[PDB]
Amino acid sequence: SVFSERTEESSAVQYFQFYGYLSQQQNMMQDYVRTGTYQRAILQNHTDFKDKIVLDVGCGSGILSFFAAQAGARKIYAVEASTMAQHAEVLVKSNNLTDRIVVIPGKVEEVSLPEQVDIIISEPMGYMLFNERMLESYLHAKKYLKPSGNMFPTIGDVHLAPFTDEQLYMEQFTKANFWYQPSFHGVDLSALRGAAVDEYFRQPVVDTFDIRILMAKSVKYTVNFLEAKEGDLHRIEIPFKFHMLHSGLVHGLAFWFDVAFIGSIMTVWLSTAPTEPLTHWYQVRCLFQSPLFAKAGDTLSGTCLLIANKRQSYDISIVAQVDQTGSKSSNLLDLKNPFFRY
Amino acid sequence: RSVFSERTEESSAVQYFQFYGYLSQQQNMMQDYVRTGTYQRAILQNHTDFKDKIVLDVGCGSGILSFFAAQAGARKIYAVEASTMAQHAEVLVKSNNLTDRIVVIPGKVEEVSLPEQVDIIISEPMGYMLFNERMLESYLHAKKYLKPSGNMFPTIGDVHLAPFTDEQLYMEQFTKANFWYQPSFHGVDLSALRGAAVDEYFRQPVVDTFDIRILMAKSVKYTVNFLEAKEGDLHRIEIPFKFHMLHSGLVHGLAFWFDVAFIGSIMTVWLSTAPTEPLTHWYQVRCLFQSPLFAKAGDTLSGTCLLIANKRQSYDISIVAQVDQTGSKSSNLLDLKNPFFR
Amino acid sequence: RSVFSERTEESSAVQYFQFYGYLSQQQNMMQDYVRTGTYQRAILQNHTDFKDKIVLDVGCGSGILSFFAAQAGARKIYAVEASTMAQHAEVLVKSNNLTDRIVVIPGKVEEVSLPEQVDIIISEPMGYMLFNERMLESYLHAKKYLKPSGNMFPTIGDVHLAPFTDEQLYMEQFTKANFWYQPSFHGVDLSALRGAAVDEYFRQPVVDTFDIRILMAKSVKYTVNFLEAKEGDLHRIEIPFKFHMLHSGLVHGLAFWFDVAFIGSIMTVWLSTAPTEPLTHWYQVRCLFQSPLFAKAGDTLSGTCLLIANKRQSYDISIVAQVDQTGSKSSNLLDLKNPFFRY
Amino acid sequence: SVFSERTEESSAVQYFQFYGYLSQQQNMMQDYVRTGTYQRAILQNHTDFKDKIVLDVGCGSGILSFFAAQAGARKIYAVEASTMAQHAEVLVKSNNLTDRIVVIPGKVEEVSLPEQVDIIISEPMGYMLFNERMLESYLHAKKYLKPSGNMFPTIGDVHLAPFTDEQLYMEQFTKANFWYQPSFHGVDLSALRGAAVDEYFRQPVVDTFDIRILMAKSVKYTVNFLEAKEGDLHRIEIPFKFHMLHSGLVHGLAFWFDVAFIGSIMTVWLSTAPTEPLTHWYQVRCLFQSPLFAKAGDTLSGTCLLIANKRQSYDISIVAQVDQTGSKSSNLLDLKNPFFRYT
Ligand SMILES: NC(=[NH2+])NC/C=C/[C@H]1O[C@@H](n2cnc3c(N)ncnc32)[C@H](O)[C@@H]1O
Ligand SMILES: NC(=[NH2+])NC/C=C/[C@H]1O[C@@H](n2cnc3c(N)ncnc32)[C@H](O)[C@@H]1O
Ligand SMILES: NC(=[NH2+])NC/C=C/[C@H]1O[C@@H](n2cnc3c(N)ncnc32)[C@H](O)[C@@H]1O
Ligand SMILES: NC(=[NH2+])NC/C=C/[C@H]1O[C@@H](n2cnc3c(N)ncnc32)[C@H](O)[C@@H]1O
Repeated sequence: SVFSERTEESSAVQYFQFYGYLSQQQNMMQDYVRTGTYQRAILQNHTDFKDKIVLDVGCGSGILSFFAAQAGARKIYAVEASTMAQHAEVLVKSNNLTDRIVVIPGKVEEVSLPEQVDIIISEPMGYMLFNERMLESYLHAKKYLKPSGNMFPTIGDVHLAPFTDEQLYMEQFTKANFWYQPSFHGVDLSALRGAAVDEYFRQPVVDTFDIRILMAKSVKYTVNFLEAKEGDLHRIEIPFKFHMLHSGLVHGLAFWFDVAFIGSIMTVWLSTAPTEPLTHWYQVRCLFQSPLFAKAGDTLSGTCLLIANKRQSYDISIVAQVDQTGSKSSNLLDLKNPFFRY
Repeated sequence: RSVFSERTEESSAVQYFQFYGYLSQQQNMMQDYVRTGTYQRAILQNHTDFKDKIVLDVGCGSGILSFFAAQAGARKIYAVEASTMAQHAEVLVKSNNLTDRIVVIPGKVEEVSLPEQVDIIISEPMGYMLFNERMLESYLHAKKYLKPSGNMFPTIGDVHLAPFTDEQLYMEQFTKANFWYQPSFHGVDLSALRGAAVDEYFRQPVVDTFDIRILMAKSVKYTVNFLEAKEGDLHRIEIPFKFHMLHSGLVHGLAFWFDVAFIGSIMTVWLSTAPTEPLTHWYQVRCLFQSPLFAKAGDTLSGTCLLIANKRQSYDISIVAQVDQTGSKSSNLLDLKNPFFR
Repeated sequence: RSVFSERTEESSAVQYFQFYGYLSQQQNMMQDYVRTGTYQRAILQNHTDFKDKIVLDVGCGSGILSFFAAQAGARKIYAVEASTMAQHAEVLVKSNNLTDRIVVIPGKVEEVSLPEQVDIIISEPMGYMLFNERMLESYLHAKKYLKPSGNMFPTIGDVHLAPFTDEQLYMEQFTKANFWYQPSFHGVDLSALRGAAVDEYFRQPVVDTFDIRILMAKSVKYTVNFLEAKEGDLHRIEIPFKFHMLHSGLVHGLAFWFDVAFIGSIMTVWLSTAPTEPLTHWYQVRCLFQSPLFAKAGDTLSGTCLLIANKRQSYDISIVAQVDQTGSKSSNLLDLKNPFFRY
Repeated sequence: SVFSERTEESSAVQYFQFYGYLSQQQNMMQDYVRTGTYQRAILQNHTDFKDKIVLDVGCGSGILSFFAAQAGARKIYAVEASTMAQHAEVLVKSNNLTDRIVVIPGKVEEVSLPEQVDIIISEPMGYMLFNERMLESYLHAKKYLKPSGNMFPTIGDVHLAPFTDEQLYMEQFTKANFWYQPSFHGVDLSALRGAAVDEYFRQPVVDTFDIRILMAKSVKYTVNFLEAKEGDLHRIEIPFKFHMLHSGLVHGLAFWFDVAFIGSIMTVWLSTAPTEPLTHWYQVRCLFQSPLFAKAGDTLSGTCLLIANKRQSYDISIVAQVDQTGSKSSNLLDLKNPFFRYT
């Protein structure tokens, strides 16, 4: 299958084992912003669901399928690959919706669905929007979508902005310098200090932060899920030119994302921005190997290149330059193994 | 086909050795001064057991125990390590000018070849609750390389079990599970899954420390003699217990910790993770009952802790305990692989 | 075949009036100084409403309110009381030399025969949550004796309710029910009764006081006008509510208190059992949801509190609450007759 | 029936409503001395149960029936008059014992049993042993007992002893002196002081105490359940001669009880004495209206007469005199309404 060809078995096993836990479902459900916004987008756009056929991709415990039922869908196909599909079935039964919701256990790339649907709903977003590569499964499912169908979410915007955080930058070295001693219990560890530094720097930092560390308005990269093909997510080249609003040292790029549900009655936004209430997605920061000085009014130009890998994630390649000075830096990070700093 | 691969799912092995490839993890273990300081003391205080001897270090990591063996005068130390850390260990060997005494052998101890038999084996095979990671079997397996009258550091492992009271912890885990009692979460009835939730939430061993005054009886000791034990002895571990209750009250579960002894020629050195001792990175482990038991002082609490090794490098744990005088009985199942760090 | 006996189980009445035959209970009520002092202020500051008037004291107990009416100048006071406390009332009337003004008439106000119509009715008909004991219906029934131009003290009653958060209270009640989850209590599996236990423990309204900071919205007010209301109006009491949540968090239930006003000719005197006021022997009352509701500040919490009168001189309470934006809904049935005294 | 003939309906309705609560079952079950001693008595005398027919009188949630089953009984008829019988039935089913335990809802004086039984088990003891008058129901059940039959408990011993407790005595007047004031909000209450005193003294005091307040070795009155008849419990006369071990003022009599399960293997005792761990029965004290001075070596003689009433309890009459001085005191108390003093 398309899933198998693009995913290492070892990664897939652990991934779906992780989502087999009710505790992870509770963590997602207890995010009020997430759950409430999904509910609001579906119910306030009830004409997009009433008497429609719906496909729910990666339904987990089934919550979005229930919301689609509340809005009056005629039939909902709920697809889930983890063992959570068992529990979703229990809820479908216990909520007396077996006549309207059918749970299909398996990967959406592999299951057989009988008919074309009117709308696909899903929560495919990971860290930095793209982590887990579930957006590809979501787009792959469009093989079941009628030509005039819709997607909830309809678009996703990843946002990038330069930040200054001297303490975050220094912290890497404080930790790595553990290795810089000539006699740790009689052992000279200093030869590994460089390796330790590199290792810390390859890890995106998952946590939140004061918006006052941001030095420029974000750059936006938009994926239109109604137009995109799944192949469009294998390589994501995000050019940027930031107009510096503040003068200082730039230590890296901060990432967050929004998605929009564009229905017939209204458009509803779900944002993970640092200006908004915190979510279980937090935000993500990637450090440069060296900070860049930029005056207010300078331009910081470069690219963020995301290269998908077989571990259901991305390698992040970042290059940045201060145009007015020519000062340049970069980093290459592994999104599969972020550092949870929060 | 090897002993390791036959008892281990590839998926589990991949993530396991990936985890131990990280220098940040080596640092976390090394910075446990109780652990590191006690190992050095055990080896240097028993320098005669190493002086001009051939040594095997099982799962050497960055090699710190090999370096202790070298300080103690070992003629030759074979340092076996299956993760990519083995290459970092070789870098330290070279930078400490010990190429003449420490020889890194990359790979699994169940699969590599050694040129000769050794006089003593050293390792840190202890995981959480002693047995997690199933490294003790690799440790015992390496005895195929041990000369008939060879030694092992550590020489023995003591598992301690004792009943505890902690209503706060118990209701902490009950509060989490009650989420799945909701009859209308955003209009959805979750109550059918309440049973599954409690089961899942109570399968988690609780990792943290506690005040010794929560213990309700003197501990029971289960000893593993690593000189005598065979690998197969650890596939199914049945630990009987009979506690003489010292205080009346609710027993919410069993607390676990372990000691290991290094029985050398000069002296015996103990490494303890007991709640009476300085805290280590192993902390202590508590297994909750789904329903507490009441016992009065002078009563006896009897039963079995059953550990079945699984193919995920861990154990499925079965605890059954009853108050002998009343027949009040509790029985819980735990997944040692996935604890709750508190 | 009186109105009282028609709406009341004999077993309930016997115990009810036996309870109120105890002097120790009269002492408890009288020693509530907010209560006794406010009643005296309402009556004496409005003395013109009593001076040379005919008074009916409904459920007079030891007679304290009748003595206040006599202090205010009442020409004649009929003090009706159905418990054996009527006899102690008579003793106090004689020892206080008020035999020419206070006339104890033993019996139920629904069954006695009064010699004439009265200018004003006085009583303390309020139980826990205001409505417990169904004494308000006896109070209203007594209006058959009230002149058209007549007054009632208290004149109106305001029920207040507001959502609260209190995880510790919620946890206390579940810790109690956890007992019936045991799969082997002395070798017996109890767990089949765990549902029944939770229902029973959460049926208990909680009587005690609390910090006003646990309240998550402005209270809603339900007003009963005693001059206007009819007995039949209290058989089914439906209180709709819509709260504008001022704080985010889990709502564990609704808190209840009441105010009564004495609307006299000279001034209105208020007696409040609100948690912002000095504690009374009424305290405050909290009804727990079996499952808490989450709401954010700005959301609205709407639903109904429905009280259905029963033949044990109390009400069967049903509360349904729903977060309007999410449809998160919770309900509970409470037995007002038998509260949990937590104080 | 025999039950309805000796019990007022109003009392019976409240009584069985009370025992309908799972919270009350939980309360009794959590008394470990109580629950544990019954289990011990039954299990350690397994030969009185193994393959036998059993009747459990007032089984409540059914716990004693399950112990009889654990001891190997062939068949247990469990009789319970409250709605708790519905919960017992649930437990029998969920515990897979429907083949061995038959729940029979109803009063034991009114149900029919299909066969005679080898042994009757019950927990009929109330405060001061006799409160609730369930011992009569227990004795009544002997119409179903075979001539060899045994009874668990087999005998009941009521103990009584004189005590001194100056502070408990003075407490009564401290409370009653509320009424001794000439202007409570303008009202002279003093005429009711005597009635208030009398009311406090008619209440037996339920709590525990230090054994050092006892002034003499207890006197024991024994009910043998194998021999006693129902009628024997309608009038209980307990004579006493106390030989005073200490000099001081005697403020009343203290009561507690033991029961023995006299089985074929051994006799097990359940005691509520102040020398033993506390139970939910506590101990009971009945004050004298006036204390009696006795010297060490003096004799305190008199009678404790218990007279059954139709409220499922007893009127208590105690008369005592000091033989060497002729000094005399008495009291009349109402066991149905004790003062719970324990803190
Ligand atoms: N936080 C998040 N929302 N993370 C992403 C959400 C992942 C959810 O979707 C499921 N899922 C992921 N890929 C799938 C596929 N190919 N077919 C079917 N179900 C799939 C996961 O098991 C989980 O329940
Ligand atoms: N807390 C701890 N001390 N945990 C255990 C420590 C295990 C260490 O030994 C290595 N290891 C585990 N199993 C092995 C095997 N079969 N052959 C070779 N190396 C192995 C791990 O990669 C890690 O460095
Ligand atoms: N705490 C309180 N204020 N409780 C309410 C007040 C109850 C008082 O009024 C009496 N009472 C109740 N219903 C009555 C009726 N139908 N006729 C005559 N007297 C009656 C009670 O015996 C008690 O003295
Ligand atoms: N703490 C205690 N041991 N209290 C006494 C125990 C009383 C128990 O016996 C029941 N009971 C009382 N009289 C009964 C009768 N005549 N027939 C059947 N069941 C009856 C009560 O409902 C309660 O469950």
